[PDB]
Amino acid sequence: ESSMYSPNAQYYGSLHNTAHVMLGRQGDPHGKFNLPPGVMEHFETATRDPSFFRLHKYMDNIFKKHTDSFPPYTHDDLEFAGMAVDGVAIDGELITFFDEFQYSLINAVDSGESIEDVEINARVHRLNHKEFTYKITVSNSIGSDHLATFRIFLCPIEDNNGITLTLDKARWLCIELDKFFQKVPSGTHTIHRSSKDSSVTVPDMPSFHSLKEQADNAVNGGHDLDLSAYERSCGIPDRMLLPKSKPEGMEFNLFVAVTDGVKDTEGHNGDHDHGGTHAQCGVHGEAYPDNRPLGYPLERRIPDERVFDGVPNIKHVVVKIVHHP
Amino acid sequence: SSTAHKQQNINHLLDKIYEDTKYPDLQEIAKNFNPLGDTSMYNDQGAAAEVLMKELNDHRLLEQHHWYSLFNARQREEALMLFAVLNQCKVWHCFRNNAAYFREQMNEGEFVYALYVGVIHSKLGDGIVLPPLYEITPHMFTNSEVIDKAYSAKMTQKAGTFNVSFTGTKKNKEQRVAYFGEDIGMNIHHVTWHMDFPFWWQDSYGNHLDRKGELFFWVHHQLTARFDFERLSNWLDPVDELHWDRIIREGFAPLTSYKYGGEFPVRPDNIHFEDVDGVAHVHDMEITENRIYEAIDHGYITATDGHTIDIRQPKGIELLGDIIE
Ligand SMILES: *[C@@H]1O[C@H](CO)[C@@H](O)[C@H](O)[C@H]1NC(C)=O
Ligand SMILES: [Cu+2]
Ligand SMILES: [Cu+2]
Ligand SMILES: [Mg+2]
Ligand SMILES: [Mg+2]
Ligand SMILES: [Mg+2]
Ligand SMILES: [O]
Ligand SMILES: [O]
Repeated sequence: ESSMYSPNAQYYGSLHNTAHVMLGRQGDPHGKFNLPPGVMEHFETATRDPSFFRLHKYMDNIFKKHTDSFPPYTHDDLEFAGMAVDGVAIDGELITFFDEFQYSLINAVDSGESIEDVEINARVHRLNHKEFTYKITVSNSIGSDHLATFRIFLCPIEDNNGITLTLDKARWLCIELDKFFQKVPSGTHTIHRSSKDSSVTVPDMPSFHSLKEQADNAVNGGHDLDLSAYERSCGIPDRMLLPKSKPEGMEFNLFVAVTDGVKDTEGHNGDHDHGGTHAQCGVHGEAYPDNRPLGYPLERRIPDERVFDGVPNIKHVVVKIVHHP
Repeated sequence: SSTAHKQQNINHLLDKIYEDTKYPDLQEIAKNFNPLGDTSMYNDQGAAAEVLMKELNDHRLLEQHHWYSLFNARQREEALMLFAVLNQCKVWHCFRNNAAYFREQMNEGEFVYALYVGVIHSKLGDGIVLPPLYEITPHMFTNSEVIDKAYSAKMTQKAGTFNVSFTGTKKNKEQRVAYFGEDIGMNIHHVTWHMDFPFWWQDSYGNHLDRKGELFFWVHHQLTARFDFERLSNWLDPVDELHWDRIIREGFAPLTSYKYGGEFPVRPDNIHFEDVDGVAHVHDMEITENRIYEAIDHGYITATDGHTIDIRQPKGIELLGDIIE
């Protein structure tokens, strides 16, 4: 990155952070023009720049050489004994669209001494999607109910040239859609999971105006302020859960891995509240609740798809996403 | 000397063009006919036949079973010597007998070319339909893989029909529009236009080709515009223009072969033009280009003695086609 956890910054330096600055300053690399830092030199702005993603794919491939170095998982590595994913389905169509969102620009303008404010807003078009529900039918043939981790990814089927991807060629392109822990009772049952409850996403933030209104009303009235329903600001926006896709529709693989929750959450309790954004943002003030490597079970090479196809607790199905322009 | 007999004669002459003729009548003619025996059959009283026979007798003609290119100056000159003889024949028996005689003496590529333009540009050819060149010389229209299956079908003496796929791979975005330039009929359109309107035409051959230089502009403008419409249909940008001082971005592997001469050469992506020994320096192309643009921007073409030929007039585009081709 590097962080202050680095055991040896004198030798390994700070590749990623220095690269942000190197790229950010390429419009004035020697300081001759008195230009300020580039958008790459702020986390507020860095993803605006196309080169952000070329830099971060470069970095991602460094990590990938490490994750590719381990032995591929075996059947016995992956099998959650007695747990079968019988079916994966979605209630509701997968549809994306653009809608409108407003925020205030008042803090950006200069206020006169004893002249009144005026409302000044920006209106942006943002991606969004309709709500839907996963229906994951699992058969628990162990003699008792068992905690399970449900891991949900969206994976490409074909590339931009229309070439069908192998699982090994798809896995590093998959995007995480959800991760949750749930007790699976003995027998066959369909687990229902709302898109709105994804542990990858969080809602749009409440406005400054709304926070002022609520705090002022509580302080002025002597009432307690309860903002506990508000989620953290770390997490993919709910509205961006799905890729835009195309008006004509695109097909993707919806990948579901159901893994041993007692093992995955050992030491972190499978009954405890892990918040709304634990997949990538962790749990505020707590250890990370999933002991598995980030990306499990897609983070190792899969040279032989037969291994995954023979694991009953893994299943993928084709879904279609349509963009409504 | 009727259309049925003339068509059959042409059919026979073009049959199995890489081997000595299998028709007893044509073998007899090739053995016994003397192109110089009765000069009263020619409009030039044998002048063209004398030129070709001298070249033949001096062992100066291209051997059979050898590649032929119309752009090769000496090979073109040899083909045109046979064209010149056919073009002088007053009656069909002269045309047929000379064709049969020189079929067995001259390179097959030169012969096919001369016979086609001879039929097209002689009144004796009226009413004849030339077979498609993709069946007379299939190597020039068929990728090497399919020819090999044909060679295999012949080696094994088994009939078959073999599927031709377009060149390249799906990773090659240019393959998206291969159905345009690789269409066998589009190839016949192109060769036939140039057979109808050849750059080597001189009006001493018997007539003038009206507006040829402007039609040269137009037919190629339409090929270019039609190709770009296919690119637009396949989510591709228009073609760039070539420039002598910039790289040719898109390379090409034809995956095709000559019957004699080997595989057609490949061009890698992103190459700069190099001088071609015996043809021209890249710089010569730039100078030639500059001189043409000088005429366009002057509004006149400069004659050999320096006097001006006005092109600010409807025939200017035709004169430009004359000097550009
Ligand atoms: C060739 O194409 C035809 C139809 O286009 C098809 O019936 C046949 O299966 C193809 N042959 C091979 C070997 O793919
Ligand atoms: Cu970064
Ligand atoms: Cu042409
Ligand atoms: Mg959430
Ligand atoms: Mg297996
Ligand atoms: Mg040679
Ligand atoms: O970043
Ligand atoms: O970052």
